[PDB]
This record gives sequence, structure tokens and C-alpha cells, in this order.
Amino acid sequence: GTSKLKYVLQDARFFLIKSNNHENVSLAKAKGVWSTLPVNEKKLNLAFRSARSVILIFSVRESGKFQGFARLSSESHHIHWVLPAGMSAKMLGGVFKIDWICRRELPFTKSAHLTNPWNEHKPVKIGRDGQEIELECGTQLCLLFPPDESIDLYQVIHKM
Repeated sequence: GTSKLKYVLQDARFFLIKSNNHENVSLAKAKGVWSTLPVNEKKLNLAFRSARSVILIFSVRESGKFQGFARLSSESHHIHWVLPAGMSAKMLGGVFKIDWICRRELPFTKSAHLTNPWNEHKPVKIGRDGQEIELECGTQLCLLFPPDESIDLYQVIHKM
């Protein structure tokens, strides 16, 4: 049901994560980890100390979809990521642990009614990697995803 999910999302912060390939999101779902660029790694570390839950909502560039969402379980710490033209293995060296909340997709067509105040009220799908999503927009976006019956939020709740 949605009750435990709403509990996890209560007073959470939300960040849009953009990945240039599906390979890295699949790796993150398999291994429960994410790495980002230092500007964003600093923001997420700050946010992790500031809020009961920090939620990353993932979208693979050009997929037209979100691929799921997850809660930070740690700050970064120093995996075989697939690097784009220009990115370095040292820039992605900081590794966050994450607990997936939903590994199911949501097409952007289903989130067209949600605008993000922190990105000039553009549709929530629009945003650079690391863009923060305002509370109400982010909560509604998470609730649009199909429920993921493989996930038991009980152990997620037993970390907050």
C-alpha cells in the first residue's frame, strides 16, 4: 500500500538524478549505490544531514521516463560506471549507499501536470542532474510511480 511509502516521504527532500546511460542505473539497482559529480555530491551530503529522508529520482537521458527512486542511506565514501565523453573515474569516486523504494518506470507523459517551483515551475522532468525538487512536487511525483511489490519498506523505515 501507500501508507508506509507516505511515511518514508514525510518531510523528505527530493533530487532529480540524470544518467547519461541505462547501464549506470542498472548497476545502481543491482548494487544499491550511486555516485555523482562533486558539485552534486556536496549538495547530497549536506541534504543527508538535514532531512529525515533524501530521495533520488532517476531518469536516463533520452529515455522519456524515470526509472525509479531510492533513499540515501549514507553520505558519500571513497564500481565500474560507464563514463560519458569527458567524465572521469575520479569525479565519480564518491559512493553513496541507497535503498530502492521503486524500481519501476514512470513515463514523463504521466508527470506532465507536476511543475517544480525550484526550477522556474517547468515540468518536473526538466532539470539538470542534481536539481532539487520542492516537497509537494516531489511527493506527488513519487506517488505516481506504479507500486513496486518487490520492496518491503519496513527495513527502510528502520533506518530513519
